[PDB]
Amino acid sequence: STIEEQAKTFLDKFNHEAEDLFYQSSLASWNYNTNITEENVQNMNNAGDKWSAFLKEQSTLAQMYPLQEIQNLTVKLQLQALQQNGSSVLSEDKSKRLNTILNTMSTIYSTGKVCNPDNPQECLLLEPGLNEIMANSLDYNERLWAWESWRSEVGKQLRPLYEEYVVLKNEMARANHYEDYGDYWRGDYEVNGVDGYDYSRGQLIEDVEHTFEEIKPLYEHLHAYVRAKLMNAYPSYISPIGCLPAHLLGDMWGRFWTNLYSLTVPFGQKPNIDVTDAMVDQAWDAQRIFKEAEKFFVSVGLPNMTQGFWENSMLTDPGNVQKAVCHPTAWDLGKGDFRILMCTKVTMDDFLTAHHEMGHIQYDMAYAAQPFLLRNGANEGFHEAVGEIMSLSAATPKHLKSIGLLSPDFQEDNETEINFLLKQALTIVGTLPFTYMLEKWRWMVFKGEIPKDQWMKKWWEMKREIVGVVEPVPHDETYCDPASLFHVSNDYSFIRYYTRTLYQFQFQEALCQAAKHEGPLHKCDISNSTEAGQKLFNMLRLGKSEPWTLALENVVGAKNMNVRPLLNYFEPLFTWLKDQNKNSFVGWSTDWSPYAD
Amino acid sequence: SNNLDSKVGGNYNYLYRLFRKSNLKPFERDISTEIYQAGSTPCNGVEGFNCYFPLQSYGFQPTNGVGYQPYRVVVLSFELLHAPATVCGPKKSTNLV
Repeated sequence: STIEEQAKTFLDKFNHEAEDLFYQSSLASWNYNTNITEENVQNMNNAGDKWSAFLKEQSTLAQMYPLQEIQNLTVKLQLQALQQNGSSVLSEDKSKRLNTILNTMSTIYSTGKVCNPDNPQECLLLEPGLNEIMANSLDYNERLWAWESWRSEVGKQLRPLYEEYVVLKNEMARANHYEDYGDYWRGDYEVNGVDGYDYSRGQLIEDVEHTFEEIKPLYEHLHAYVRAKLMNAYPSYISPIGCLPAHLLGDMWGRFWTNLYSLTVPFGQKPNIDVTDAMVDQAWDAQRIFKEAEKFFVSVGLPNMTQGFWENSMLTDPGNVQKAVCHPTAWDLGKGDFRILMCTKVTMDDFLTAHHEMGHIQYDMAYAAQPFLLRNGANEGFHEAVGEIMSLSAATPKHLKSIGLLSPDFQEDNETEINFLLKQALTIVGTLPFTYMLEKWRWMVFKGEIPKDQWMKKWWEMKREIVGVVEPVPHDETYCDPASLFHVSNDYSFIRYYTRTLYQFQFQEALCQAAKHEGPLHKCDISNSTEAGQKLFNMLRLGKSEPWTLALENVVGAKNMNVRPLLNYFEPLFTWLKDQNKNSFVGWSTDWSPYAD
Repeated sequence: SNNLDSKVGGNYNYLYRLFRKSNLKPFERDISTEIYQAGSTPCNGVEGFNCYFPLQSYGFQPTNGVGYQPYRVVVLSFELLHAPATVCGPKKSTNLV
C-alpha cells in the first residue's frame, strides 16, 4: 500500500533473484581468473552482462518508489543504488561512447610498453615490467628513460580519453543530482535519512584536508629525511630545501617509496623484524599459512573459516594452461562461498597479506546475514582496511614468538622497531600525500575549476606543494599523469588508500583498549584477547545498511578520520626522524627544479 | 544434503512462498500461486507494478555456505485425537527364562 510497503515488496523479491545472478556472475568471474579456459571467458562475460542488465531492467520499477515517503533506512539505502539507472540516465550516444572510453583506457594501460634505448630489441610491458624496472633502478637516466617516454606515447594518447572521462561521467552525476563525478565518489560516503548521523557530501573536502594537515608533521620529517639521503646521491638535481625528482620516487607513478628503504636504513648494525627466513625454519607452506591464520581469528574472538573456504582457496598458479592471477585479490561471490586468489610464496609480506586477504573474507562473513543490496562495505575504503587490521598485530613479536616464527632470542628495543617501522612507513607514509593529491586534483577538474590547459599546470603545482616533488622534464597540458593510473582508467577509487590508513589504524587502536595494550600501536597484540573480535564483529556485520559514521562510531567513537593512531604507531620513528633532521630543513620548498639552474 | 540435493548450475526444484497477504495458521498448507498485490495497483494474476510472483526457487549448489546449504528437514507431527492410538514406540524383546 504505502511507498514503504510497496518498495519493501520489490526489494524482498529482488534480493533473492539478484543473489542468484550475482553469485553466478562472480562464480564465472572466479573460475576464469583462477583457471584460463575458453569456456570461462564466455561465462564470465555472459553472467556478468546478465546481472549488469538485470539491475537495469529492474531499475524501471525501482525508480517509482521515492525515498522521501519511506521511513525505513534499509529500504532507502537499497533503492539508492537502484535509483541510479547507470547507462539509462545517459543519452544513447554518451552511454555507448563512455563504455568505449573506459575500455580503451584499459587497453592502452594493459598493452602499453616502453622500449629500452640501450636495447632496441627489448621492449618491456608496463606490468610488471615497467613497474619492476622503476622499482629496483637507482639510476638517474635509466629511470627517466621509461618515465618520460611513457607519458609521451601513453599519457599524451590518454588526454582526449580523459577529456571524455570528465564530461561523460559528470552528465551521469548531474542526472543523479550530484555536483560532478568528483561528487560521485563523495556520494560513496553520503548519508541521509538519520537524525544527527547525516554526512554532507561537501564535508569530505574538509575532512580529508583536516587529516592531511595532521599528516604533515610526520611527513615533513620523513620527506626531508629521504631528501637528505638522496641529496648526496644527486647533489645537482636535489636541493636540501627543494623537491625530489618525480622519476626517483621508487616506482612508476610514485605510489610507494618502499624500495628506498635500503639507503634510508636507520641502523645498519641492528636487526629488523623479518619472518621470511623464520618461516623457512618453522617450515610452513601455503596450506599452513591460512591454517595458522584461522587460529588467530578464533583467539581474537572472530568467527572461524568454513571448510569450503580453506579447501577451495587458490594457493598458486598451476602453469600457463590454467593460470591464476598472482596479484592478491579476494573475490566476494555470495551464498557463503568466499575465496581468495593469490600466489602464495614464503615471505614476510605474504603472511601479512594472508591476514589482509582473509580480512576481506573475515568482513564478508560478517554481513552475510544482511539482505543482498545491504551486503557490501559501507564504503570503498573499508574493504581493504579490514584486512590490514589483522596484519598489524600479527607482525608483533608477541604473536610471532607465540606461534614460533620469531626466535625468542630476538632483541626488541627502540633500534629494532625503528628499522621495521620505517620499512612499513614508506608503504604507509609514502601513499597518503600522493593519494590525497591525486583525488583532490580530480575533484577540481571534474568540477571545472581547472581549465584544460592548466591540468598539468595545477598538477605539478600541487605536486610540489603537497608531496614536495618536482619534475625533471617540464610537462605541458598535452601529458596527463592521472589517466595512466589503474584506478582512474578503470573507473575505480584511488582515494581508498588515503582513507584506509586512517581507517585501519583507528580500527586497530580502539581494539587495543579492549585488548589491554597501551603506548605505541605497534606494541599492541590482539592475539589471545577475545574482546577484540567481539567489539569488531558488531561493526563488520552491519555493512552499509547503517551509516558508515555510525558503524565507525560503534568502535572508535569518532565520526571522521583521525591521524593520532598514525602518530603513535610511528612514534619511535617520528621521534627518531626529528633527531636526524636537526641538521637538515624540515619541510620543502616549491621554488627548486632540477632543470632550472 | 548439499552433496545430494544441490548441483553445479543451481537446483531450481525446491521452491518457497516468499509473499503472502497474511500469516498462515499452524498445520496449513497453501499452494495458491495468486500474485501478491503490494499496492493499490490491480494484479489479478498479472505481473507488473506492485504485482510480483510470490513463489521463489532456492539457489542450490555444493559450494554454498553452511548456513545457506540445503538441509533435508523432516518434521514429525504427533497428534493425539479421540480415536485410539495406532503408532506406538519400539518394543525390544529380551531372552526368555
